[PDB]
Amino acid sequence: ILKRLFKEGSDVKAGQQLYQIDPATYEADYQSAQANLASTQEQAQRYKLLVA
Amino acid sequence: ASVATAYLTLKADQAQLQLTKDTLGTYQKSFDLTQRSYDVGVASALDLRQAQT
Repeated sequence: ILKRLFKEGSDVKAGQQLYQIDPATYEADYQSAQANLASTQEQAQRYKLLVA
Repeated sequence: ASVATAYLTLKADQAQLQLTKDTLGTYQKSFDLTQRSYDVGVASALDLRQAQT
């Protein structure tokens, strides 16, 4: 846990974040997925514009 | 015999001319598609130069 964000004993809205568990080994999967998304959008866009 | 061979070579060579005009049409369509794919970005400029040759 990097940070506790809620004030203790306070009313909590549905959807408010509470903690921040370490996003280290998960931001490195988001970049690995976002890179392949940025490469495979280009196949779809190039071929969608080029099938015409 | 010579007039007959001249007329037969004339007919056959204008048929050859028609087939080379049709091959020119197909090569022009293939270069049109390679120039289309070159603008978008799929084909590199090497395939564009090969289609142009």
